Amino acid sequence: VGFGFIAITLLTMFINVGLTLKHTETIINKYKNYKWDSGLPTEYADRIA
Amino acid sequence: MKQNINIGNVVDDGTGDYLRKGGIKINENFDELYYELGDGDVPYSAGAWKT
Repeated sequence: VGFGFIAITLLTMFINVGLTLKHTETIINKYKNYKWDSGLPTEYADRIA
Repeated sequence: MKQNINIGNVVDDGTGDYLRKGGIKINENFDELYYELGDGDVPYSAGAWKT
């Protein structure tokens, strides 16, 4: 008693961004690069258009 | 400007150009060597000039 007081109000917000973020899945690939600079020799043929 | 097409060194080695870049390094090569002398599809033994 005997005192007033003055009141300012505030607010905060608590939010998860990251839980949604993840890495889904990772994949890779196997390739045969045609550079020239080769002989055939092993095997033959095989895949034929 | 001849658009010379490399392959690396010895056969079977890692280094070489490409099959893919084989083309258009080779094809544009045709054109230019052609295009001055040829003008179009066909070469001119008599030569070709450009207006």
